Amino acid sequence: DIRQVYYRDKGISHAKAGRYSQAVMLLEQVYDADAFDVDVALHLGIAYVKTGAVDRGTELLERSLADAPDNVKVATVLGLTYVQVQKYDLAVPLLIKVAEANPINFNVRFRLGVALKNLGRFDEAIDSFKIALGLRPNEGKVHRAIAFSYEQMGRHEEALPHFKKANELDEGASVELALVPR
Repeated sequence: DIRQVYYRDKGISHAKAGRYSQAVMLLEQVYDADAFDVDVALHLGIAYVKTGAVDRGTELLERSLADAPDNVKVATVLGLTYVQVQKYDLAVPLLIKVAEANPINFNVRFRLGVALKNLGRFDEAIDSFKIALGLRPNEGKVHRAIAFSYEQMGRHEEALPHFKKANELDEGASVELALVPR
């Protein structure tokens, strides 16, 4: 058992550090679809995704979510991976739940917004981006993405201040802060 237990621990340790090739090498040796180990599948799944074995990765992740429906971390990376591969309709349901479940995860909220915007759900997108900007008011990329969503609905007045903020955030440092106490 001991060489197998070493490989599990070392493989997980590798997945956690970004040593994905090695994480695959070790954890393939110990993975078993027949007797589920959710730690092994999550980390091997991530590892497969990051080495370009995306279909095999997502499979492990889908199987892991099915088996532990409550695992926020599995849901998260599955959701985000589908956004990455432009499977937006799959991402959206996953990310909707994660965001409600982890309401300070800004990245999730932003990506949800991006997926919703790609699908042309301009209104829902705008809703998610506002929550996002409540979390991080000075993220230029949300201001830009929400301005584009508004613009597509013809809501130009609403877009404009966001277009301007995004541009000013690019240039850097906002001059008016010079007169705002901390």
